[PDB]
Amino acid sequence: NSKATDDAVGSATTQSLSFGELGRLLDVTFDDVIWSTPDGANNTATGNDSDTCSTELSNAGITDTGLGATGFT
Amino acid sequence: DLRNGVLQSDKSVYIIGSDMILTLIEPDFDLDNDSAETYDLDLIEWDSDAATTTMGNKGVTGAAAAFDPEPT
Repeated sequence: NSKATDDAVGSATTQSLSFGELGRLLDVTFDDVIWSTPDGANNTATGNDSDTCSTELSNAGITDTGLGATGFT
Repeated sequence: DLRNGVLQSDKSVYIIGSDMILTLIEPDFDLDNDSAETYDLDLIEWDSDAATTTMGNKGVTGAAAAFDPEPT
């Protein structure tokens, strides 16, 4: 959660360069947005109701919260 | 020698969200023949009723992601 290459195929080791991020090789997106699990420090938004998006998914029985959680290699 | 640049596109009218091919003819920039040279995208200006921006990392906030350049 402390690196720009999160929930993407690549390396945790990374650098910021002109062409983009050096540790990124492949990623998957829905509606042109990174498919990532709601984890870290910035996942406290509850939306319309008082339930955060992370527990909101869990109540629906979903374990495929993002690309990193499907075990994709 | 130095020459003046020619800037052009594949077609005049575009549907919103479609991909446009943008072409720049600057002979000033072929410094090495053996390699393909790369130049920053901030050189181009986008000015319209919506906003005025450089279409690169130096544009208005979220403009870079709004164009999704391929390549960068």
